Order: sequence, then structure tokens, then C-alpha cells
Amino acid sequence: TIAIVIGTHGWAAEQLLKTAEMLLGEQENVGWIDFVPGENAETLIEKYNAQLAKLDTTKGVLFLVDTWGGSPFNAASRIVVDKEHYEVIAGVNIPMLVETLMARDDDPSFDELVALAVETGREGVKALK
Amino acid sequence: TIAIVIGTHGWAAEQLLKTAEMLLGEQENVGWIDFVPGENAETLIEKYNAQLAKLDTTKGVLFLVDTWGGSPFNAASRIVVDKEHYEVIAGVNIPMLVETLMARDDDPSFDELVALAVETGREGVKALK
Repeated sequence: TIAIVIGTHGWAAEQLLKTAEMLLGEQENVGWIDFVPGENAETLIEKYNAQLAKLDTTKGVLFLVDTWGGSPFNAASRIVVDKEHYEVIAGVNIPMLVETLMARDDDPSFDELVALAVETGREGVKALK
Repeated sequence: TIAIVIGTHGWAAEQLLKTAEMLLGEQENVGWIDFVPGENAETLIEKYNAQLAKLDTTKGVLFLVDTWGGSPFNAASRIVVDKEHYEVIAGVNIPMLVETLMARDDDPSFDELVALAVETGREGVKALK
């Protein structure tokens, strides 16, 4: 399947994945990194690369990060720059993760998965009242 | 300020808060709960109530939860039902948390804060390419 790597400031990426797996069962072909004060984008690029080495990236790689413009985002941006089937999507949330992981198994095309992740992430933000 | 309570399946709520505080500094008047397999909505209602007892809820309470329809959402829904200035917003993400926590200090009205949280949460989901 298409590889997914989750990155956030701090230690939330591992928990967002755990939450998803609580809903969907354990997932394959998913990696994550943490970002600690003192580290820079170059440290993060290495962390992302070490995770990618363990993933099947033949169909592509989708980096799901916390916010636009942070270090996790900046480092991921440097990796996907001239790579086909590599994308970075900011604002990762549970609806995005769950929908994306579910669709991934039905072997969608890369563009299809990227579009679904953005759409479900946004539609997942909704107030009760 | 307006109280914020974060709830997700699993143990991600505490980390989303930690991530936010890594960006903004430690926050006051914020609570969180976890949801473990075996627990039901009634357990969660008690957990939310115990957190609220420690918060200043005079200006209102905003429950930020992971997904629409899950237990964390269902329990929060039962609490806000006929309460003024109580709202539940699903799809919590870092952009929503950061913008919401920042605005909260400028003492916005409840409706203003709810609207900002939904708008920033959605606008925060964005693809690079």
C-alpha cells in the first residue's frame, strides 16, 4: 500500500496512530517521528529517512503533519520536493487518519488518496450545535 | 477564560495538549480525558465531570474531540445538551488547538470562539503540492 508517515512537534504522532489502531486494528506500512526542542529540520530529515527505509514506498508516500510551516512540515517538504507520488498534508486529525487508512486498502491511486485525505480531514471538523 | 476539555479514544488528548504547549507555553484552564477499551459513555461522563470540577466554566466550555459519533463525542454531547455556552467540536487538530488557545486570551465571546475553532481547524488541512 501507499506509505504513510506521521510527524508532529512533541510526541503526539505515535498516539494519533495508536488511536487510529484502536478504531481500525493494527496498521502496516505506517511510520512516525517525534520532534524534541533542540532538534532542527536536518535532524528530522534523518528521522524521516530512517522511517522510510522500513516502509514500502513503491506506490508513494504521504506525510501527515500537524501544522503548516512547522519543523515537521518543513523537513517533510524538503523530502517530497522533486519526488513523484510524495506529498505533505498539514492539519492531521483522526477523521483524516481513519478515512485515509481505510481507503488505502482498496488500492486507490496516489491523487485519489491525497484528495480523500484533505476532504475527510476538513469535513471531519464539525460542531454539534 | 473559556474552558477547553480535550477527549479522544486512547491516550492522544494529553499529547495534543503537550504539543500545543510546546508551541504556546503551558496552558491554564484546559482539561483532558482518555478512553480505554471496556469503558462506556457513562464512564466518560464521569471523567469529563471530574475534569470540569477543576475548571473555570463561568464563561463556557468547549469540548474538542477526535471524531463525530465516537464515545468521547457521545458522552460530551450528553453534557452540553441543555447548557448555555457549552459546545462539542469534532476533528480536533493542532491548527484548531493553537488558534483557539491563542484567541481565548483576548476574551472573545463564546460564539466567536466556536466559529474560530471550526474555521481554523478546517483551514489548517492543506496539501503542499
